[PDB]
Amino acid sequence: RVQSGKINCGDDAGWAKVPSDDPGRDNTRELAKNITFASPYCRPPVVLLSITQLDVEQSQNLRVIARLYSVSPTGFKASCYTWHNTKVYSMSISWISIEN
Amino acid sequence: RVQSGKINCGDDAGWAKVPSDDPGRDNTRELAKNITFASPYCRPPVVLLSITQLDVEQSQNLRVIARLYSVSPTGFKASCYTWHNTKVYSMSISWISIEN
Amino acid sequence: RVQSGKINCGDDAGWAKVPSDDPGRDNTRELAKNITFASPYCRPPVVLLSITQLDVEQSQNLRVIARLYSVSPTGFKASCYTWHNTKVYSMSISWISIEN
Amino acid sequence: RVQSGKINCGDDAGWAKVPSDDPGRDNTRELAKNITFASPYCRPPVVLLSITQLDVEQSQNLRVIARLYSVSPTGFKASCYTWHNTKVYSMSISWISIEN
Amino acid sequence: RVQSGKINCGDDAGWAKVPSDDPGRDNTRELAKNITFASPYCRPPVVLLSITQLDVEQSQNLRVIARLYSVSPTGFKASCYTWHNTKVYSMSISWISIEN
Amino acid sequence: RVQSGKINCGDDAGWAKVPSDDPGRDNTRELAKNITFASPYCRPPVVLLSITQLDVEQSQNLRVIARLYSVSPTGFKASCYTWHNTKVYSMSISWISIEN
Ligand SMILES: *[C@@H]1O[C@H](CO)[C@@H](O)[C@H](O)[C@H]1NC(C)=O
Ligand SMILES: *[C@@H]1O[C@H](CO)[C@@H](O)[C@H](O)[C@H]1NC(C)=O
Ligand SMILES: *[C@@H]1O[C@H](CO)[C@@H](O)[C@H](O)[C@H]1NC(C)=O
Ligand SMILES: *[C@@H]1O[C@H](CO)[C@@H](O)[C@H](O)[C@H]1NC(C)=O
Ligand SMILES: *[C@@H]1O[C@H](CO)[C@@H](O)[C@H](O)[C@H]1NC(C)=O
Ligand SMILES: *[C@@H]1O[C@H](CO)[C@@H](O)[C@H](O)[C@H]1NC(C)=O
Repeated sequence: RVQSGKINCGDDAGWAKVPSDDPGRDNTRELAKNITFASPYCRPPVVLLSITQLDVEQSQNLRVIARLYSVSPTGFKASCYTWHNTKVYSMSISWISIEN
Repeated sequence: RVQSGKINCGDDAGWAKVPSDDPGRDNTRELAKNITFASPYCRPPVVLLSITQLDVEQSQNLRVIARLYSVSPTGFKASCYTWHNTKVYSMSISWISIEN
Repeated sequence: RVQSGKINCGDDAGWAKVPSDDPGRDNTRELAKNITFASPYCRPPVVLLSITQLDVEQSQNLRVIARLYSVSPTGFKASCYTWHNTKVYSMSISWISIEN
Repeated sequence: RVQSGKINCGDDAGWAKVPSDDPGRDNTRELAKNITFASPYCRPPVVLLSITQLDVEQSQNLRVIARLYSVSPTGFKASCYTWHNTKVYSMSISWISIEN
Repeated sequence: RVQSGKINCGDDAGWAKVPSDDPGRDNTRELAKNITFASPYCRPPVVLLSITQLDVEQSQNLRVIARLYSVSPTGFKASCYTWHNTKVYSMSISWISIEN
Repeated sequence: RVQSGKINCGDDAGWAKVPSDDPGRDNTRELAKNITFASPYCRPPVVLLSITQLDVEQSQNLRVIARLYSVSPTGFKASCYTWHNTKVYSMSISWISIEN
């Protein structure tokens, strides 16, 4: 079974401030999302994330991650993640899931 | 059946101006492509797009999309998509296709 | 069989200078990596690369590739690839592999 | 996609006399059936036949075939086949179908 | 996931008498077995039964079934089934299971 | 990958006498065959045997096996197997093979 989707994170004004887990990064923000598979798997599927949209301010550095936290049989937690003085106007992450 | 490929869009001087479908975007351009599968599927495969190359002018904002329009059993329409005063010297999109 | 992973290339000070294979590019650098599949395939799997992290200096152009050189049944060679006066502080490439 | 089923041919009084295609066999009879897959394939599936029931007269020889004539993407023609003075009171053929 | 196996029912002296569920059959006996998959499925697999061994008394009729009662994700109930004055010295049933 | 086939053993006059491996059986004969897959597997496929043809003398007992000896990635050894005073005029074994 193979399922796909898209996560439009949008502007980072709507993102939440989260506490840094990398000592070299501060002001870490993130639009986290809990995606739920249409047809649940039984064993957690292999998931790939892909950044398919980007709108980032040119005066400051491009700092972006498409972070994949975890994958259960039922869904997964992933996020658009930026930090420092980066400004993200728009970030979308397409994803895919395959059983095994 | 799993098939893969790469779409080298190149410079955006060669891209076509297309009419905006987002009210907040103007001067929308796009290198659209109609990809045809080597071995045709019968049911449309799940397709994932991935931006694997980028060459973008630093003086203006990074505005890029890897837009996936549609997927038939026989192929798919996707594009490199930029807008406003963004300059893209180079954009390649790797893709993958899986039956179900 | 489906396998996944992540290649953290990091800062490009640690990358090697490699000779250009594109006449229009100079000062080409690259963090090449030889990934080996946990469970070896017998026929080379289809592999997709995806840039899931980016930290790039804003004063100079964003020049990055997620280059996929080759794929054997046993593994694959891929790299984070930049050139000219681009500065990459961070680049991670998530990948996926599927038999056929 | 994998589909299964069962073909209860029953008594051979209800079977049709068909013309022999083997010179050494006469009085060839056969309960032919045209099975149609619930979910049609696109490429013809590999089909296996299996005799899972038998009720045959002991005074004469056991002559039975589970003959698989053809396989389209949409279904298949198979039959319970006996000949000479064999008497079949009952013959069921379970089958399986797999894409490829 | 595909799993296989074999059910040696042996002599029908060791089989249990079970009550007939077909009005035209009496003295119905059966060696029922509850098979459990090594690697459990999550959705019940499609199962095919196949009689791969037979030792039957020639003075009386060949009456045998390879009956497939049910299939759960975890296993299945099947049996060697005979009736009337048939004598089975030996009956083995090979089986196969496939997810979907 | 799924492959199928048929093994027509024919008359048991052409079968070889082989030494018994069951103490209760004598005069054991067998038409052994070494089948080779058209498209070789890499891991040995799961193989199911099925008797789809039978022509057996009624005056003596039906003693038949569809014996599956071994399965390599490249093929398999199986046989039509009878013993004692059983006479087999005809025995065909259909088979199927699936990767995993
Ligand atoms: C989904 O995400 C939210 C937000 O972080 C979290 O609180 C919740 O526990 C997640 N769901 C699961 C399955 O844990
Ligand atoms: C492929 O793309 C072109 C350009 O947009 C379009 O005109 C054509 O209709 C497309 N093909 C299909 C299958 O519609
Ligand atoms: C893996 O990468 C290294 C570095 O480029 C290379 O020398 C080596 O030959 C590669 N391994 C294989 C399988 O060729
Ligand atoms: C199905 O079987 C019948 C009976 O032999 C035959 O006439 C018919 O043509 C078959 N259908 C197809 C698909 O040809
Ligand atoms: C397995 O078979 C036995 C014997 O008929 C039966 O009692 C038991 O309930 C079966 N197990 C399941 C899963 O029901
Ligand atoms: C195939 O069968 C023959 C006859 O028994 C045997 O001699 C031969 O060794 C077999 N081939 C393999 C792969 O061992």
